[PDB]
Amino acid sequence: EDKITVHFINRDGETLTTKGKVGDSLLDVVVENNLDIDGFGACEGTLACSTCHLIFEDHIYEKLDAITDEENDMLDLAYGLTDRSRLGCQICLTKSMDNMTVRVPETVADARQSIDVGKTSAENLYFQ
Amino acid sequence: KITVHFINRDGETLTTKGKVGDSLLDVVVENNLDIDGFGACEGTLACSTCHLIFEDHIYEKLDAITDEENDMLDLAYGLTDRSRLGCQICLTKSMDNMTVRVPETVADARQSIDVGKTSAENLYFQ
Ligand code: FES
Ligand code: FES
Ligand SMILES: [K+]
Ligand SMILES: [K+]
Repeated sequence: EDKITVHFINRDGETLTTKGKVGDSLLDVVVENNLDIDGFGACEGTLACSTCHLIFEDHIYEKLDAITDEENDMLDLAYGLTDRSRLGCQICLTKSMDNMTVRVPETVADARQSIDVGKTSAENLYFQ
Repeated sequence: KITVHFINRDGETLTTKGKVGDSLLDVVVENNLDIDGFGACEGTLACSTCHLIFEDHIYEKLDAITDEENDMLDLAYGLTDRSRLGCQICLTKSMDNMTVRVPETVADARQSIDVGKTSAENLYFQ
């Protein structure tokens, strides 16, 4: 089976070009080529995190396998979910993906300006 | 067996009992507490779904957070200064009758899905 080219736009805004085998997941591509993306693929592709979140080009997105309920559950928890988002670890390379660009979106940690004040209730100590 | 109170996302209190040494994920799971989606990664420090909020005094004396826990706790939605990952917090006799809260998920917070863009341009400057 042949190899194809995939471009990644990093959170940094830097473009990484790499080559992946047809049939490999985009997570596999990130890992097997040791790309500079921090935090990506925490659950190691077992549909238990949202860290493999990627954004796809219009015409690639349109052609992706229908999203399973399982994926959708975890995709709902992706930070900054878009109408071109999928979990990269469920998306397998096809020949028609050659020279596509996917973007790695920012995490909740990148956007967070402050840590909230934690609280178990609004209840006044006097009452409690 | 010690008693823990969970304040659910609905605002409702669930009271349940856990063995010493069990994690709070353990407790949630073993007693089938209706908490949607809590502990996806089954306690392998690979999600943020076991996020819980603790009382001041309990929080302070919890086991020192590890880097592994902290990397994932950074990815929790609505991180608080009283937040930890429940799958890493084990019951002690001293925790009997404490209260924790389950914070809302990003999906609960969400009012709409955004427009996806691989990238932007301001061709006003071509
Ligand atoms: S790696 Fe965890 S869901 Fe894709
Ligand atoms: S259960 Fe996934 S990290 Fe706690
Ligand atoms: K905040
Ligand atoms: K939105």
